[PDB]
Amino acid sequence: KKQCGVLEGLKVKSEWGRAYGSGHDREAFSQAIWRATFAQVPESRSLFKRVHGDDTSHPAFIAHADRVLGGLDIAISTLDQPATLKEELDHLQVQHEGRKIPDNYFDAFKTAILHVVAAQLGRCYDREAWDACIDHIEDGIKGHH
Amino acid sequence: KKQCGVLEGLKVKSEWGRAYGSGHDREAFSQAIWRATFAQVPESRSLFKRVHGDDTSHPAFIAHADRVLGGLDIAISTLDQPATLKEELDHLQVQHEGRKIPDNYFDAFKTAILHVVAAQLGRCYDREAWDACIDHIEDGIKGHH
Amino acid sequence: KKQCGVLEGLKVKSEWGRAYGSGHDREAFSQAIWRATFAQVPESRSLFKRVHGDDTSHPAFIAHADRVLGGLDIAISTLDQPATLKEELDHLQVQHEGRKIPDNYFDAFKTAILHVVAAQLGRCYDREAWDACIDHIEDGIKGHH
Amino acid sequence: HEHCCSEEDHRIVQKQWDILWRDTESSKIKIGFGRLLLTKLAKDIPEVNDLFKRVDIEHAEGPKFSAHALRILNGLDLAINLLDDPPALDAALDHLAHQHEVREGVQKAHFKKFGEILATGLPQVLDDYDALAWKSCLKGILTKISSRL
Amino acid sequence: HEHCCSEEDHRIVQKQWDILWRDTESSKIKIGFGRLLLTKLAKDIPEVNDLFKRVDIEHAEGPKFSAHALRILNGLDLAINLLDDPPALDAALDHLAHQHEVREGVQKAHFKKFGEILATGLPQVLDDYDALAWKSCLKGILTKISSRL
Amino acid sequence: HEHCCSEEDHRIVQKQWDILWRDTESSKIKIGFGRLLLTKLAKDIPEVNDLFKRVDIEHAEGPKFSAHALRILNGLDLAINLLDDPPALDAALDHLAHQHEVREGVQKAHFKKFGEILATGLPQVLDDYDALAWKSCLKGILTKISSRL
Amino acid sequence: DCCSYEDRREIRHIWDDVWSSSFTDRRVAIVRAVFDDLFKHYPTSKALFERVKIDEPESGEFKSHLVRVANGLKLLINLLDDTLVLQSHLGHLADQHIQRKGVTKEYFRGIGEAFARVLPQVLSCFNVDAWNRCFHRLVARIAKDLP
Amino acid sequence: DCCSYEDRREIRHIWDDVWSSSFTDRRVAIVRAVFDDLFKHYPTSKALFERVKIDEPESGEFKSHLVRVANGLKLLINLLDDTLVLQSHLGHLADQHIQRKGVTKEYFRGIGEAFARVLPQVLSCFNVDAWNRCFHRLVARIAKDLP
Amino acid sequence: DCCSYEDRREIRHIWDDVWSSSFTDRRVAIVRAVFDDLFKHYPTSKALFERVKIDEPESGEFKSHLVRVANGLKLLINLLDDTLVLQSHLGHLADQHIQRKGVTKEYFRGIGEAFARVLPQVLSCFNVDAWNRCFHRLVARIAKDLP
Amino acid sequence: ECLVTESLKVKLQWASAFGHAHERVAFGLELWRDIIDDHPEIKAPFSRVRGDNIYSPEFGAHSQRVLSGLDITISMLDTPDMLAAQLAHLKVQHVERNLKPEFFDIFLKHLLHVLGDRLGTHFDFGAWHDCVDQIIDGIK
Amino acid sequence: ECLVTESLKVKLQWASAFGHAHERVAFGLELWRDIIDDHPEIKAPFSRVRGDNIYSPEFGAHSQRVLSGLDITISMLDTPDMLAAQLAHLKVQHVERNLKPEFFDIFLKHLLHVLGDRLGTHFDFGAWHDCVDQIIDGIK
Amino acid sequence: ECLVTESLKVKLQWASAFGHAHERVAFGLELWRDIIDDHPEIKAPFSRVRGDNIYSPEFGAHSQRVLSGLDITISMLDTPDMLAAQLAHLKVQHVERNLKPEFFDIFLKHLLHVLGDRLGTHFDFGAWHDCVDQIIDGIK
Ligand code: HEM
Ligand code: HEM
Ligand code: HEM
Ligand code: HEM
Ligand code: HEM
Ligand code: HEM
Ligand code: HEM
Repeated sequence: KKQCGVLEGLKVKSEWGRAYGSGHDREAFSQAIWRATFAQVPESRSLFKRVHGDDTSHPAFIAHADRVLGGLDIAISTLDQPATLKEELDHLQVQHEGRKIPDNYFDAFKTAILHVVAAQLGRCYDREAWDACIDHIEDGIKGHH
Repeated sequence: KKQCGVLEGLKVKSEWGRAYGSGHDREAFSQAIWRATFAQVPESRSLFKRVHGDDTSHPAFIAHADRVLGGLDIAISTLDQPATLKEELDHLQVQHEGRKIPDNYFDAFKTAILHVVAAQLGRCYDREAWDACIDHIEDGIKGHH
Repeated sequence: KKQCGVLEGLKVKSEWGRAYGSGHDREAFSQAIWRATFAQVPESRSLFKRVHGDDTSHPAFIAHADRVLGGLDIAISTLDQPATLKEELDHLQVQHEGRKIPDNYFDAFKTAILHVVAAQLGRCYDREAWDACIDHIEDGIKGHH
Repeated sequence: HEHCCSEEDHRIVQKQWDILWRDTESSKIKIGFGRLLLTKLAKDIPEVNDLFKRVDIEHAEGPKFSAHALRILNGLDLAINLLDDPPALDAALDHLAHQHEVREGVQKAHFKKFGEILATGLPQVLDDYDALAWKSCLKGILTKISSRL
Repeated sequence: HEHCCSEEDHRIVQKQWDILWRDTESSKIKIGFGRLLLTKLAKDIPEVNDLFKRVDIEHAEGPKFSAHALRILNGLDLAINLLDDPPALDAALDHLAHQHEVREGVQKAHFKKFGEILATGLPQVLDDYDALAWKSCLKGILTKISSRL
Repeated sequence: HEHCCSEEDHRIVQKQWDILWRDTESSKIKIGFGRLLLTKLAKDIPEVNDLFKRVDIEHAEGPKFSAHALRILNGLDLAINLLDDPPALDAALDHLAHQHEVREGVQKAHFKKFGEILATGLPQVLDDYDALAWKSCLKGILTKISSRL
Repeated sequence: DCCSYEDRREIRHIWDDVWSSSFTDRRVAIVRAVFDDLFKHYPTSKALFERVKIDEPESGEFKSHLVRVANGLKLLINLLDDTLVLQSHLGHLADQHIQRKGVTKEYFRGIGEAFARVLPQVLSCFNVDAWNRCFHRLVARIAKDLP
Repeated sequence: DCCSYEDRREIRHIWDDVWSSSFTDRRVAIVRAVFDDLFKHYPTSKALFERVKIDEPESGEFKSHLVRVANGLKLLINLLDDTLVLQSHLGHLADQHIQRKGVTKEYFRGIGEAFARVLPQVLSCFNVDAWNRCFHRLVARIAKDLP
Repeated sequence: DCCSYEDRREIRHIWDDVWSSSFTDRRVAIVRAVFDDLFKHYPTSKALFERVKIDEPESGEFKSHLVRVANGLKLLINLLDDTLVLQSHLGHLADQHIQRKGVTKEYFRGIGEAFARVLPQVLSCFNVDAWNRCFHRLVARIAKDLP
Repeated sequence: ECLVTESLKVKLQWASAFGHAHERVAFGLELWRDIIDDHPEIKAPFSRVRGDNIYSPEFGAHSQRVLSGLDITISMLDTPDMLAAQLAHLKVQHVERNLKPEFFDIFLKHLLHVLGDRLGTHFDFGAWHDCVDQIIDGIK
Repeated sequence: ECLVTESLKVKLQWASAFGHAHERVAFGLELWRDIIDDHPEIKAPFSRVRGDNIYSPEFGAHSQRVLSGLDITISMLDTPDMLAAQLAHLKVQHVERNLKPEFFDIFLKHLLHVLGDRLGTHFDFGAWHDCVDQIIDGIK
Repeated sequence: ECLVTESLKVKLQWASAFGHAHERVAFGLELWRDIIDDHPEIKAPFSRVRGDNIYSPEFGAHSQRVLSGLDITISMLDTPDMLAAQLAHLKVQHVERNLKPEFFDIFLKHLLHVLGDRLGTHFDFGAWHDCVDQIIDGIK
């Protein structure tokens, strides 16, 4: 419905900055996203058994979740630097290829991100801009169209 | 009991300044004086029909009352400048000659001014100095002794 | 258990500084000590009839109590200056010789000082150091061993 | 609400104007300032001198012109002090409107000039002056007084 | 006379005086200052040197006169600290009066001189000094101590 | 060792670190700073250039190394942001420890140098820097990451 | 359609969010998008920028031109509370544009429309009305003698 | 009869009301009234003011003299909280009057009585007792060597 | 065993109580005691102080030396919150002691034990643990190249 | 040339910058310290009032006398008759001392600078400069 | 020589010291008052912008333009292509005026002084000096 | 000549003006900035302590060392035996450096100036001057 262009990349960057936060807020944010993902595709949980996915309060899972948002952070932050973004998205792709992650999952994840962010920011967020840019980030991780 | 001399004029100028106020306080002050006048000589009300004297909350009446206190403000402010005062007093006298205003009315007005001013300033006012100086001002509007 | 040497003299001076206070706190401090003395040796009270010892709130007794702490203050403040202290303690001894004050009383008074100071400073006080130093001061006032 | 001489606008104007009357010799200030304003007005539009013959502008320092200067200055004081009460302000400005209407020669162009003179002179006495707030508030007032011309 | 060393007067004095004991070597300050005050008194009224023979003013730096310097400074401290309790203060100043009465040679002139020396010296050590408050308070204190002379 | 990177220690570190992201072009800052640190690391220990062959350190300004500079900066940002949650922090640093364990050549000596470079560099960008708090916190983190080496 | 005190205060809040970093990237891209918008709605305006090298849109002389505009606007926003300074400076800016023949009232209308269309895309909760009201007042003065 | 700290504070509040405007009219008129009172009660004092032109009481030289007195008094009041400066300045004011042969303690008693009669007429809720205490203290020093 | 931010703050409170007065008596006597303790436990250290006259312990040159140490320590404590200035100064203090042959790591250990034995005698509610933690950290740097 | 609006401005701004009890004392000190810092010769004529110690009560008294004097002249800006007389009076009080006319220029320079600090960007330099200049000229 | 850390320090510190609306105006006035006080010749070239009255709205405008210009260059410290172009542009704007190159040294001297006041003991003098020196040289 | 009351005054006033942790740091920097500003030659002898950058941690340390030194001497004004020894010690530390004796006088002018700002009108200039002058003479 909208493309991840200059302006929408600029917007998402700002809004991420504001939603992402730090310390305890970041842990909570990290958790809220995964829980929303799991609520939508409880199937996906089995992929996270090695990282105590059964319990989203387990420290090993917090680390994993913060680690994920860490990757998302690099991607969003370089939306305006295509070459760097490409290099980061390839690194991530290499780390997700081999795993059996159907589009179904990335799709739920995206919905979680958008859901939790909209909560963080109240009115001040653009759903269509986010949707486009997360889609764009996810394409590079899947390697699929 | 006391004449509107240099010192009484000085005192009345200051006490007027403190009681006159501004904004909503000035409106309330303007109304307090006219209501006190009407309470004392209800007959006088009929004179103000063209300016909605029947309702002291009416905007046209406020404007009129602010206007009156504006005239009084000029008079008090120049008690120390007799030549200017006379010229203002003549201007006002021209605006009142023609109207059938008995002394009885200027008299109630004076009582009302003193009453509202006494309330506004509590202890810190001199009734004898005000009485004398309001008289002096009204003598110039009436044109009478 | 401890002698009033350099370090303990040092500590008592500071802690006395903190406990002594001024104005109304000082009056209260003075009364608290004398009440604590009287509570332990009610017999001693008769010594203070000239100074209204029957009523610790009497202005003449406040004066006496401040005067006492005035003398104690000099003694404590000069713990580190033995020649000056000796001079002060001799002056006090002369004012107390002839009065029938048994060791029993100096002893209760010392307990009182320590009790009130301890309350004044909560934990931040060294009882053994105070004990040694008040002892040393009282020895000079008694003239006795 | 509404952006022309808004709530905050007129509150800024009232606060800033009030500074002028911090001290008790306010007649002295009203006369000096008003004299300056009208004098400058007549300087720029010479026909104005005729309009003020009845008040002896010829002798600007005179008691006649002085009283008049107090009169206009209190008229402007009245408007400003009624800014937080739009309907009472309208009654007041309409009354002023009639008063100028019955004077032949007084025309809209004079009020546009007065506004400029007023805009220039005010910052010269007030060391705190929001030009935008005064401009819009002055415009509303000047337009209302001069509408019947 | 409720306006001599009034409530606020004595409150000012106590606050300004307190400042001298912010630090813990108060004895040092008391001795230096008291020693200075009496030394100056002896200078201006030579007969005073005899009055302080028992306390060895001859060796102002010695332990004898040091202890005395403290005794007097604590006397003045006592009075100041009791200013907020007039009847207790009176008891204390009466006691001081008796103490000076039994001393031969001590006279009211000495107390007038001391008050001057004191009014001069206090501002040299306190950088916050209400001369008026101190003057009225010191006078009351000095007069009561010398009434029995 | 409850006094090594204590509660207030890590709170100081988090507050001071946070100032670096007061603005939105954090990636620009992350890349600049990260690139500087590793560039300096390779300068001091030349064998490090080989270790970063895969991320194209050869072209430090290139998109390859830029991404990597971000990855490390966020790695350090992850640890800092978890200082207030020790068990989560340990899980996080343990994970990093494995990631370096599986790299041939990387040794404890490298992490010691990096600590130094980092200690010198941080105050060059942060105008508010508690050297003691950063030192203890950075040691804890650097040590946990390099234990499997 | 007057620029109220509330609008000015609103614009200050808005402005903190568009004008972040003390790096140029963000303020280059937003103004570039504003100009792309202008050139789409008034293509002949694009010829006014050959001296600053639009032909080389990543040249640095053009990027710095974009920043000069960005900072000129930042200047105006930060003067919205010093109205006499603002008045004076606005004339200065007017004179700079009068000395470039070809700059018209129409093109300044267009940059207003460009900002109105672009700013809402860079930040949410943007009060476009308060922004337009003040931007129009600023532009009215800058373009007084332009056409 | 000492000038207390409360009294000095009381006099400050009083003084804000007499000494308003940065115009001379009010302070010309109050001081003129004070002197009229002095001259009415101590007529021989009037002869001391010929150099400042009492003979032409609207002259400007005499009006400026009245302001100098007004401001001298304003200076004293505004020193009521800087007692050492006050003490020093008081001697200066003393010397200025000692160099005027003819000025007596009696006349300073009279000006005191004049202020006590006049001030209560220019302002209400005036604490004349507090005023007198402090004004006597001031005058005591000014007129120490005058008689 | 690291000098935490809490320790450093804790020491700031403590320090107000040992380092009172702007006279030297208290700070001569405490440091004197610290050294007496040092000489009791490491008597060969006493020979390092002949130049500042330990032989005349009431001499003034010796007392001023005691004050120099006191103020040196006072400097360190007042730097516990400016860590970069601290880091730098610590090096300076190190160089002053390196340039005195005979000063060893052992003696600095000994002054540490001296302070921990003595300080609790001059003030109560002293947190010796926090003190030692920070004092060791300071001494570690000063004595880095000493032995 | 101080017209009506400027004298009014100066009167108003002076009312704020001057202040009251102790605020006047601090203003005066800051002023003279600046002046004497920039031109130490100016201490010489202040010999009778402890110009060597501007923190003394003697000099504080002098300082206050000066500001009170400035106050009189500022408040007379609108009454030429009174202003002429007052300026003549102040001149008598300055004429027999070896004061270089430029001393007053330095005074004005520093008065404006200290006033600038107190009033900030609102300080009507133009009005002040015109207005006080005339005062300085009458005493100079 | 402004490395990456120094340019970043300057960027961060500028953000604080510069401030926003009226904060900037006060900063600019303080800066130019300091400069012009020290070197009154610097008023001459400011003939068109009322350099004789720094409190006037005309000079305030000029002053704001300058700070905004400084802001542009500081934000460009990390983009040499842009910095070069901008410094050239700024130079064009000063080249035809009788400006001694030392004027810019004085400007710098005072900029670092006022910045030191605003930022305190945290002021990265070394970083600023390096970094802005380059900017000054490009316009000089 | 510093008598008992003046030394006591200086101690008390020093206690306030000096301050504690970072309050000292800002004081010292403000002082040296004023001094080196007035007299750039003074940087030369400060070569080892980065006198060229007074905001560096090296100079910050030197500055703290100085104020701590001033603090020893002030606390010793009443103990002549100790003062004599300490001033001798300080002289030793200054004597083999090309320090014009008037450098110390500049130091005093500026110490008094900055202390003046801190303590205000309560500043006992007379006492400070007498008192510190003595400390300076012992080092000079
Ligand atoms: C937009 C999105 C995503 C980003 C940026 C992302 C990023 C990451 C990052 C940075 C890691 C850690 C790499 C490492 O250090 O080992 C990670 C691990 C992983 N991710 Fe993702 N991811 C994303 C979406 C998903 C989705 C949708 C799934 C499937 C539900 C998924 C499944 C995993 C799994 C299973 C691991 C490994 C956990 C383990 O270590 O046991 N990721 N991802
Ligand atoms: C001390 C007193 C008084 C002052 C200063 C005063 C002043 C004024 C002023 C300034 C106006 C407005 C002139 C205009 O702009 O049209 C006015 C109008 C008027 N006054 Fe008075 N006045 C005073 C007493 C009275 C009294 C006692 C009465 C009778 C009770 C009265 C009856 C009127 C009437 C009827 C109008 C005209 C109302 C209208 O416009 O319809 N005034 N007066
Ligand atoms: C350690 C402590 C003591 C100190 C420092 C001390 C000090 C003093 C001082 C300064 C006076 C006033 C001398 C004067 O100015 O006339 C005084 C009086 C006196 N003291 Fe003590 N004293 C101490 C212990 C005691 C004890 C233990 C007693 C017996 C319970 C006692 C009984 C008296 C009596 C009876 C007077 C005379 C009261 C009067 O004036 O009638 N003192 N003492
Ligand atoms: C903001 C503006 C103004 C206000 C508030 C104002 C107010 C007044 C007031 C209160 C009066 C006296 C009414 C009365 O009591 O009889 C007056 C009279 C008059 N005004 Fe205005 N006025 C304003 C602007 C002007 C302007 C711009 C002109 C110039 C054409 C003007 C021309 C007159 C004239 C000619 C008179 C009659 C003078 C006379 O008494 O002969 N006014 N005005
Ligand atoms: C503000 C005033 C003064 C206070 C508070 C004061 C207080 C004292 C005190 C507390 C003592 C010791 C009493 C004792 O315990 O035996 C004392 C002793 C004495 N005072 Fe004062 N005094 C003051 C002024 C003077 C003055 C002006 C003189 C001058 C003649 C003076 C002459 C003496 C003498 C001669 C002694 C006896 C010294 C001795 O031989 O021990 N005092 N004073
Ligand atoms: C404070 C410390 C450090 C942190 C937080 C850190 C973090 C990281 C992270 C997050 C990665 C990428 C892991 C991935 O593949 O997703 C990484 C890779 C790496 N790190 Fe570190 N690191 C740190 C210090 C060092 C040091 C001192 C060395 C020097 C030997 C080092 C050598 C490497 C190497 C060689 C790689 C692999 C590069 C590649 O992709 O080929 N790291 N580090
Ligand atoms: C809201 C508006 C605008 C602002 C704040 C603005 C600001 C600026 C600034 C600060 C400069 C640089 C002046 C210099 O230092 O040389 C500039 C130059 C210029 N502007 Fe604008 N401008 C605005 C709108 C426009 C519009 C609508 C046009 C017409 C399309 C325009 C055309 C130009 C041109 C042609 C130049 C000169 C380019 C060159 O040759 O260097 N500007 N503008």
